[PDB]
Amino acid sequence: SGFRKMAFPSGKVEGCMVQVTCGTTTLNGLWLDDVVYCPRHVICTSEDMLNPNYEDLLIRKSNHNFLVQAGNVQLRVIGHSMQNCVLKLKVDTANPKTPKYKFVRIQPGQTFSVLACYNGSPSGVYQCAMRPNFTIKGSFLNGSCGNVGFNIDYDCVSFCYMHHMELPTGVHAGTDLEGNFYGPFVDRQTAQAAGTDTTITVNVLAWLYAAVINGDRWFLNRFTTTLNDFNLVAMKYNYEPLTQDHVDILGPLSAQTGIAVLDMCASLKELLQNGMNGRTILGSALLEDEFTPFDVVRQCSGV
Amino acid sequence: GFRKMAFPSGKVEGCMVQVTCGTTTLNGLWLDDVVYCPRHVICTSEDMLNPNYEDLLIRKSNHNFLVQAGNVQLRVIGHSMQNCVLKLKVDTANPKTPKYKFVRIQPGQTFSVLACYNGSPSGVYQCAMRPNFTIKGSFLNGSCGNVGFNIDYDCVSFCYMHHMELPTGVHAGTDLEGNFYGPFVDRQTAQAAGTDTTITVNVLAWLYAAVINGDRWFLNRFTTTLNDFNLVAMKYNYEPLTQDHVDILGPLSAQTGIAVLDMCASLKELLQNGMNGRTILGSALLEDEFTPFDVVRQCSGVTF
Ligand SMILES: *[C@@](O)(CO)[C@H](C[C@@H]1CCNC1=O)NC(=O)[C@H](CC(C)C)NC(=O)c1cc2c(OC)cccc2[nH]1
Ligand SMILES: *[C@@](O)(CO)[C@H](C[C@@H]1CCNC1=O)NC(=O)[C@H](CC(C)C)NC(=O)c1cc2c(OC)cccc2[nH]1
Repeated sequence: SGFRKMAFPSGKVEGCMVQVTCGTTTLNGLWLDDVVYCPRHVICTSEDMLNPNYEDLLIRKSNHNFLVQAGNVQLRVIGHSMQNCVLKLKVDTANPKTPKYKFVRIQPGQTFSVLACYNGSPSGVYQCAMRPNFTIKGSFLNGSCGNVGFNIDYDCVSFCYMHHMELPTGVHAGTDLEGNFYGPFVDRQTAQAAGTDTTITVNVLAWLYAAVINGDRWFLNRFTTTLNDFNLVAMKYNYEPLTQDHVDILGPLSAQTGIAVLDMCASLKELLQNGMNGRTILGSALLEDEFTPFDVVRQCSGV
Repeated sequence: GFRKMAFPSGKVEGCMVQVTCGTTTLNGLWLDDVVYCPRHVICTSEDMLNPNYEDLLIRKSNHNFLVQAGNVQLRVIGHSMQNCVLKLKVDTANPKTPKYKFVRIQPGQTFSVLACYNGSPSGVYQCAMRPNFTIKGSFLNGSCGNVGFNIDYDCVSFCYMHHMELPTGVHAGTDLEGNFYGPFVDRQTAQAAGTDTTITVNVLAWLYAAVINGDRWFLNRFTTTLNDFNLVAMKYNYEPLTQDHVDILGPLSAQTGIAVLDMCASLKELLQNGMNGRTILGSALLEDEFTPFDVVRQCSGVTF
């Protein structure tokens, strides 16, 4: 028993982190087989970054313009291309530690692990969720561009995030490994706002189930609600609507606890309307929405 | 961004193995040519109720122990018991052994746990050792022998190996020399921990982290002595500070220019008067599982 924000083990990704430098600009890259993936703004000077014409800047670069270091070894760049906001550097050497991998595009509300890494050296690992407004609430500092987010299924690493930006509000933005931003953001040195965020309702409900599984029931009540009537109140509070698919994904948690989903929904509605008084749930004073149903089932199955 | 962060787990993943005796299986830690694991692996379920470990071990030979890295067996060639830990000498030195140390941590100290089932790592998360010598972890059946660690430079400091889940759902275990943290024993019995307290040095670290981020409404105009602060803190079920606690706050004190005892006086007012409906770092709750090193780490990007 117990419930904790948990990341996937990071070793398979650690073996792929390298450092990429062009001019006086340095960030992290991801070394898979004989290709190194990194944010394309590594080719910019401070002056270029305000309004970079990336295709124009890239064609003026030569392979020798790129310094790639994998620990204490320099990797020789023998080719370069760019796919949207991701620069791809061909090197003459295959990474022997390349895991089985895929590139995927994650959906809002799904979680992933981030390997924090600076100058190509891994520093920490933590779990994030893709927000409905396509931002991430992460812990990226200077030099964190090129950090990647991932999930691991069996032995396959599914890369879903590359880090590019910190917004003025302190949340973060980035791309998939195809170089497409999540959300309406652009890799230029400007202050950018996100759309209004919303709360990931299916994840709050999963987390309430985890709290019940771990002996926390104070927020339950004897009431039920219809799905529509729940969604009416949820939307009033800037919660995402709960779909029937979401209801279905929560089935196993409902079965384990014997609490119907719409019964939990009635609990959540009362919590939104009354607050938590001074009380906590799983040690939190706020309703947590960055655990998916799968995240909860993985830590609570059997308990 | 300020959030809980585990260390990268790869150096430890390469050291996880499975240890089985009969049908009893758990996890072990493979460093050089020795595997470390909880000694109750030698017990049947019924043996675990009231074990005499010295007697149970005399009956065991090297050939009764199955150690597997993945599906690959590592032949056991020696065995000995050290407190609550079994040490199995194996015929292969782990080529992935990192630079490592065995350390015994203080309450309040944090560490990463590599969750691991059947010798296969499944996740990593950050834990704090509570003042009552429990940890609020996430441990299912088959998690015994999971380890807790910190990584400084390229050296892994192992501090915890998992044994037990208490009735209340918190967790208990040993250091890597087999000595339990707290007054627990490795027997199949319901055991209770002392009443827990709040980790004062970590609350202070978090207040420094708030100040570093420009959130400083709670800075008051008073100071205090260490002794007067400790006596008042205990009335709020906060841990007394030690001299080591004062010392490890030093860098955060210097970074902000706020003397440690002035921060103590500020915390004391927060305890006596509450938050008055205000938050710190976006929380009405005073957080106590970030150490001074965690705050310096996750504000400066220390890598390993
Ligand atoms: C990368 O490490 C740079 O290579 C860096 C990551 C952030 C720095 C601090 N925390 C981070 O997550 N990213 C940037 O510096 C990006 C670079 C762009 C994509 C070329 N820019 C920003 O993060 C950025 C610029 C501005 C800004 O300007 C003007 C105004 C306000 C916010 C802001 N963020
Ligand atoms: C190990 O995996 C066993 O090798 C296991 C880990 C726990 C099971 C579920 N979550 C865990 O953290 N540990 C145990 O089963 C230990 C075995 C001892 C050390 C021999 N025992 C307990 O965790 C334990 C026993 C009892 C108990 O008895 C009766 C009554 C109440 C609680 C309790 N916990």
